[PDB]
Formats: sequence, C-alpha cells, structure tokens
Amino acid sequence: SRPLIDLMSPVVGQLIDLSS
Amino acid sequence: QILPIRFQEHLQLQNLGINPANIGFSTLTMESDKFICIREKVGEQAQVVIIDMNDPSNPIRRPISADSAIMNPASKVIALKAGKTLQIFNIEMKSKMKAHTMTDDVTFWKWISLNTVALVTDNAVYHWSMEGESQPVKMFDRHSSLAGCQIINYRTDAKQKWLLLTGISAQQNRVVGAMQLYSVDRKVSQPIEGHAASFAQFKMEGNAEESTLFCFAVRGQAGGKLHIIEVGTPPTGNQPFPKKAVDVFFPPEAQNDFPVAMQISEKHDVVFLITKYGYIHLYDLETGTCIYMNRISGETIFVTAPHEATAGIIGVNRKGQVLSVCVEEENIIPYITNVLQNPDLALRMAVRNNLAGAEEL
Repeated sequence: SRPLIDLMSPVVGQLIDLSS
Repeated sequence: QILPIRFQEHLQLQNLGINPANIGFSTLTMESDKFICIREKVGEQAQVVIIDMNDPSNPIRRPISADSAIMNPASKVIALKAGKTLQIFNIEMKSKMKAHTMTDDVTFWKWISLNTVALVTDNAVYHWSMEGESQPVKMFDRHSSLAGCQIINYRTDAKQKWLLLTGISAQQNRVVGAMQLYSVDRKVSQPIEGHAASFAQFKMEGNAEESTLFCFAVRGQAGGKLHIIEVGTPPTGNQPFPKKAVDVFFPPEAQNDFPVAMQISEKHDVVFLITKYGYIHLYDLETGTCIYMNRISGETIFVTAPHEATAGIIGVNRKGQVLSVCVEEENIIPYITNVLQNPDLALRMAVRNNLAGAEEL
C-alpha cells in the first residue's frame, strides 16, 4: 500500500409518480 | 438589450500549460468552484495539476499513481484511487488522512457533502464519511437498467435520504440516460429515464417548512421534458408541491443534443440546465416556466459545479474555458415582465426572492 501521491439486486417499487 | 442572466469568463486552462486531451471527463474533475484537478500525462511520469480557483496563477504539479483524483469541495484534501485502493490526502499538511481497499473496483466516485465521498462499483453504491476510521457503508444495490452504462453522476438531497445514480448508454444514434432513484427510508428504488438532475429545498408560500424537490431533465422520446416533483411525504402543516412537467425545447439544428448538467440556485429558486452542445436554459423551480434559452459554448461542457459567490453554475468546456452563468439580479424581473411578456411570474419572483423591479405593476 504505497501512496498514490508524492507530496514530499434491489427491491423495485414506485417512489414518485411522473404521470401528469 | 437587458438580459436575465450574466456570463463570466474565469480561466482558460491552455494558458497555464494544460494539453486539451487531458481536458475531458476522464481526466478533469471539478467537484466545487474552489479547485480544478487535471490528471496529466507528461513524459510518462503521471502527474496531477491542482488549480486553486482563488489563486489560479500558481498551480501545483505532483506525481500520482491513480486513475482518478477528486478534490474535497471545501478544503485542499484530495481523494485518489487505483482500482480498489482508495486514499485520502491532506495536501497542505502532506499527510495521508485515510485509506480503504474495497472488495470490488470503484468505477465512479463523487463528493456528496463536506466530508463524504460516494463510491460506485459495478453492483453497489457506498457512502464513505471521513470521520475517524469510518469505512464505506452500503446504501443500495444497483439496478438492471444501469448495467453496461457509463456512470456520469451521483447526487443526493441535503438530508441524504434520497439518492440518485445516473448512467448513460448508446442505443441507436442516441445517448439514453438511465437513473436509479433510491430512498433509504423505504429501501426501494425506481428506474427513471433521465439525463441530468439535482435536488432542492423549497419552502412554498402559505407554508411552514421546506419541500424536498427532485428536478430532472431528459431528452426521452417524446422530446425534451423537465420534471419537478416532491419526494417523500410532506411534513404536517405542509401542502404538497404540485407536480411540474414542462417541455425542454431543442432547435432543429441541434436535434442530436441532450441535457448533461443541472444546478439549482436556492437564492433565486431557479434551475440552470446545460446541454451537450453548449446550451444554457433557465427555468423557475416553482412553476417550471422557461425564462431563458441560448448557447454558452461552441464546445462540450462536461463538468459543472455550484457557483457559491453568485448563486450560479460554473462549468468547464472541452477547449478549457472555465465559465460561469448566474442570475443577473437587477435585470431578471424587467426581463420577465416585458421581454417574456409575463407580469405574473415577474411579480412572483420579485416577492419570493427579494429582487428589484417590483415597482412596475
């Protein structure tokens, strides 16, 4: 783990209804 | 002629020795308006160029071994990753602050607050807060509709209980955006066709507390559409926000355009929208009403951030121009009542956000 700098499946439902 | 928005040029990165193959979404990140970080390939010592936006004449160049570098939105604290290795560094102290190695490759990451980086692998989304020895906790699992997409954004609301991941695929001449909106309280996600988005806090009139609004634009298939909707149950004593759905116009010259970026000012309650071909759109957050529409850049603006001093939007194009668009405060209300020919919206935005021009009734 040397330094990267040198400084030196889900549940589907309806949350919102988009039909106007 | 008197215009509702004001334009400003801040920088052109080519004047500070930045080769424009490194001005892109892969190699340039701008998480807030305080710093710009450019992954640069010189010789072949891979370096990073950090621009302080309060001191743009003196950038710092340091060697890296990372595939992505994002700056903290408030302090000079850089976050660097190589595959599954992640490290957090204070630049002014030359110290490693934190480190964590994930089980999977982190494909996308973004600061979502002052002290939290959010982490996107191929199957999950994590929230890593910087406090102590805090390791990344899992928020949700990714949906089927975002598999095989280029992840371009991840945004939360202010209470971080409404999360949204945004990726894009190429489906037949056309960039199709797929968004996963997840709520951590109901533990349920929804797939939405969407291109650019933001959340907002908005206290309505006649009302005790703020609505939490979700605003997104899509060039879906009927056309360009913009939606403003309340998420969650409203509080008690709070009448719910009426659902807004208006059109996003694209000109016939630019009928392969699509929205790429969105910031919402809460000082003025407006929605800034930038498309791929460089068009700025200004909408009202309460009503959805289109205030202004014209083209800010000849080249593709690939990264945006909130502009804190002007309550606006700051963005970088592919050429390297750092530009900002904000509400011109002494001009927007006389633009709405006489050029837009809308006295009602001009009256409403003059009372709501304390803007001048409300003496012409």
